[PDB]
Amino acid sequence: MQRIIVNPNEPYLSVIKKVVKLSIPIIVVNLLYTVENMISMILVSSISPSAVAATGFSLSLLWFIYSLMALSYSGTNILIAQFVGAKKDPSPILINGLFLSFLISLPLFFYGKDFVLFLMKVLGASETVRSLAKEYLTPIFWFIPIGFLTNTFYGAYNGAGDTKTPMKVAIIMNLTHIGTAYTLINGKFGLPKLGVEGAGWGIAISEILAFFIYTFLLIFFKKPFPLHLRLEPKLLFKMVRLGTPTALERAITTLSFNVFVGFLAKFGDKVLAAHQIGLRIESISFMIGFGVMIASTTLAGQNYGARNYRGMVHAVNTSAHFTALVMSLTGLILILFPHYLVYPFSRDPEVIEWASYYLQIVGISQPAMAYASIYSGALKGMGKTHIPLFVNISSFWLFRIIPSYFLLKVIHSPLVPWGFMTFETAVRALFYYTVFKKVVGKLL
Amino acid sequence: MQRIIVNPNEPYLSVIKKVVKLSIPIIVVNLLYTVENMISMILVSSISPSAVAATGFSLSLLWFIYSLMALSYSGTNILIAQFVGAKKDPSPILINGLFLSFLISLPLFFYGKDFVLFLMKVLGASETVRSLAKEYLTPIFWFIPIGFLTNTFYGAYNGAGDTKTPMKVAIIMNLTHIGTAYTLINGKFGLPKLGVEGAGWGIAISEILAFFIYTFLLIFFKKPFPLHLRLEPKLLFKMVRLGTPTALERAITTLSFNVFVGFLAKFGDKVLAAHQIGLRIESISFMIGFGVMIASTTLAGQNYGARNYRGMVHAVNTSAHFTALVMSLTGLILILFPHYLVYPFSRDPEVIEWASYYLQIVGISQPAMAYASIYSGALKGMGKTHIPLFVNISSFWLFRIIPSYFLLKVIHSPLVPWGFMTFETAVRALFYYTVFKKVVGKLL
Ligand SMILES: CCCCCCCC/C=C/CCCCCCCC(=O)OC[C@H](O)CO
Ligand SMILES: CCCCCCCC/C=C/CCCCCCCC(=O)OC[C@H](O)CO
Ligand SMILES: CCCCCCCC/C=C/CCCCCCCC(=O)OC[C@H](O)CO
Ligand SMILES: CCCCCCCC/C=C/CCCCCCCC(=O)OC[C@H](O)CO
Ligand SMILES: CCCCCCCC/C=C/CCCCCCCC(=O)OC[C@H](O)CO
Ligand SMILES: CCCCCCCC/C=C/CCCCCCCC(=O)OC[C@H](O)CO
Ligand SMILES: CCCCCCCC/C=C\CCCCCCCC(=O)OC[C@H](O)CO
Repeated sequence: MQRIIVNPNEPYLSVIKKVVKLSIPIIVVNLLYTVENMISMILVSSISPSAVAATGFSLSLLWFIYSLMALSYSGTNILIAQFVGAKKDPSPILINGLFLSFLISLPLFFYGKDFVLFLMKVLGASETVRSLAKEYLTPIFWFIPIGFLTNTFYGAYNGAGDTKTPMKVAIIMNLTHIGTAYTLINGKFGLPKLGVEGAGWGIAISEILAFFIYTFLLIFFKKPFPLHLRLEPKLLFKMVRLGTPTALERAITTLSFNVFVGFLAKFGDKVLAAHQIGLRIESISFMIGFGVMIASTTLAGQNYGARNYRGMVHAVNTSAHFTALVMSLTGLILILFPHYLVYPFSRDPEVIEWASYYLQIVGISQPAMAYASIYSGALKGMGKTHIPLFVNISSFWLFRIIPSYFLLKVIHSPLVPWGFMTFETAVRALFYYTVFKKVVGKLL
Repeated sequence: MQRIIVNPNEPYLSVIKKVVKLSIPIIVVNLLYTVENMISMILVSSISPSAVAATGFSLSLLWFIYSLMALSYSGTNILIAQFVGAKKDPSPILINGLFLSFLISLPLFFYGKDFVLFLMKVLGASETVRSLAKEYLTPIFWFIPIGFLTNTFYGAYNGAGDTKTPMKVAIIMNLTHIGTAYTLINGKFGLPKLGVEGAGWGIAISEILAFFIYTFLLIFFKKPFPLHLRLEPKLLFKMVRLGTPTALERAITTLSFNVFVGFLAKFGDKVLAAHQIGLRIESISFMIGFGVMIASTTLAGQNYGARNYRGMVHAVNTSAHFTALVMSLTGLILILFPHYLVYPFSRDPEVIEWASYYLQIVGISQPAMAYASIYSGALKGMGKTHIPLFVNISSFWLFRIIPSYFLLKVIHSPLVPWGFMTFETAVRALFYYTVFKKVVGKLL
């Protein structure tokens, strides 16, 4: 596999061309997932509001336990990028990462469903909503090892620098997901109506199809890399070392976010609904920085593996400036046109005003988020996965949650947590920039 | 601080003398914790069975969230042993480890109680039991940062090789704990009866006293090391890197153990009660291997930091064989006298029969546990904290839980999970030994 080297004095537009080629397929992958989940929500709402509640609770808890996938994703992803940059054969990384992903899926396969329903009992779901959720989750947990394996293929491609092939798989996966769920929920074309169980099968069947395509490309075209059947315990242990802080950051971020949202829950259903609407609107801004973050791990990792440290820094700094310009635009749009963006979601005047204030406050923070996304990705590509764990969790609690806790005792307004959200985002970018300079300085 | 160097050709009895001098105070600390927890349970039983239920649920969930303490414990503990061995000034490690322990406590201080009660509203409690638990947990969470700080003092001593000073603090702490709870529960002297809240204050006040003693020794006698007020972000990040896998191993082990105990819950209350009785009996044998594990981290870390790799290996191998001899004896007691050990716990004939069968099955496994305990502690002292995470969790699921899941479909007997428990303990010892040889082999 050929590397994506960035030369220390490469012109700006030639670096961006490489960044955009990597980043656009990941942004597409992410936006297909957003569109699919929106369509899947409408399909389930054709059943009953208890069905919507069951899948709503299910998806949030599934998102939590999916933190585990970051372990096998990150270890495989980082090491393949570094090996490609060092001109080493990455085939051992691919096979051990897939086996590791399969292994860590097994506790979720054997007892993840009970754990989810257990953690659903807690949130105050009726036993009817939990009984529907158990039907929805049954096919999902039957094939959760397939989900782990396809997520690790995704990481192998991305680290290898071929983000287009997972985008191709994602297009087919997402049509299969929507077509299956639509067919099995409504019982279309002389097929039995399965209810929420049909929405679950849509996830399982699309994952099985993704896995078959990945495996077909592996056996017959040698994937990103040829298949070699040999486990290497030293690589398994290195992948665990790399991926464990990433899995932990995702799990702890979700818990921290639950705490923070509770601050808005105390303002009533309308402030809470506006926060959610503002979040899903803000996440089209999110996916851009998230895709270039993926791309930053590939670029940083490959150039780090090549010991091309000056070119690695050049790639990261150029990427960061470019993504901060793009998100200056998306942020400007959030500040200027919030009533247009909110309009498709609700018509409650009072909800429109809160969500619009949310979008405006956070739109200021979009360029900072771009900086945090890219420096985080660059540190992961260097193998420093414990650094985004420390930066993200310490920033979240010290500059967002705890200041909100104390000032909300004096100022009873949702603008308080929302204002600290944008303050913390700016602080966290400065934090990442500071640590990145010191890390790169020792490297140079 | 002087190092506990082990020379490569040191006579066996001179190595054991060093091991026993380190290990005995830790074993005392652990057994004082066992005696206190028993006395505290009897004090609460003077209130009501719902009070016992509230503290039982509380203590089990507290043990889970205490997984976090391992992050700051392990980072401070390991780096101090290595710095002492390398004859470097460990004062920076002590101060940043305390600050880090304070920091990671803060999310529990602000929302841990709700999380616990959230996580209790599930195990099948009740709003009466949960309302008592909330009274018990209120003083505990008010001073949870003090608990984190005292646990990190404990680790600094242990790594420095002075295990006697925390044993002294533990004696005073445990008397304070029992005297306070007894006073406040029974309303002794001129104090009002506070109910289960009085047991919570017993924890808080004794932790406060332990912290004051530690802090007094720091300021006036220079603790294990003098106080230097300067945070070092580079040390904080290394401590996070070291401690994160240990915290995650503890959290995941607890969850895995919950899955495994559920296999025995399906056999009824009497098979379940016998398993618990067998566990608390096995745990006086546990504390021996656990204390020598702490000592192994100190000995391995200091000799690793001294680059005295042959002496490090010699210390670990001598420690392992000696501890396996000691636990061969404790295991022989479990196999030979189970009805005597069970007698003080229950008089139900079927419970005595199951618990006795548990002790016999388990007694075989005691020398294997000693080997796993010591190799694990040695790998932690070398900074390889991700290895016990990988070895423990993979062994637990692949050789205990999953084989039990399948054979329980054919053989409906508690001997099945209990027999795989001893089988898995033996495999995990061989696993650790294999990994330890390859790690030290490269070192030599
Ligand atoms: C992973 C740590 C973050 C934890 C939470 C971050 C909150 C904001 C998330 C933005 C990502 C895109 C939003 C998608 C959120 C998916 C989780 C979820 O709520 O479940 C699906 C939901 O029901 C259907 O919108
Ligand atoms: C594999 C499909 C079955 C899973 C069901 C949908 C999963 C949502 C998308 C996950 C990867 C895409 C996110 C971009 C890759 C980031 C690294 C990763 O894959 O981790 C997953 C994430 O942390 C989890 O919370
Ligand atoms: C589980 C919760 C996660 C832990 C939350 C507690 C947070 C405490 C703060 C830590 C600061 C660490 C960030 C500082 C990073 C410094 C990295 C660095 O400077 O390294 C440069 C080096 O020269 C190149 O190799
Ligand atoms: C001194 C009071 C400290 C605050 C209250 C603690 C109570 C639990 C006892 C810990 C003794 C330490 C024995 C183990 C030595 C390692 C320290 C540790 O990490 O404890 C975390 C453990 O894994 C949890 O799940
Ligand atoms: C959630 C985590 C659960 C994981 C579930 C599957 C894990 C399977 C892997 C086992 C590898 C253990 C083998 C360790 C290999 C030895 C490491 C080594 O050789 O180290 C040499 C050198 O000293 C550098 O540290
Ligand atoms: C198979 C080879 C080793 C695999 C490596 C493991 C990967 C790490 C898994 C971590 C989460 C464990 C999830 C276990 C399922 C939920 C745990 C649980 O206990 O849920 C029940 C609840 O406690 C009722 O009280
Ligand atoms: C503050 C200083 C910054 C350093 C911070 C490092 C400590 C982070 C480590 C673990 C936090 C785990 C999160 C614990 C918070 C409780 C989570 C919770 O209560 O969530 C409720 C539940 O989600 C409702 O549905």
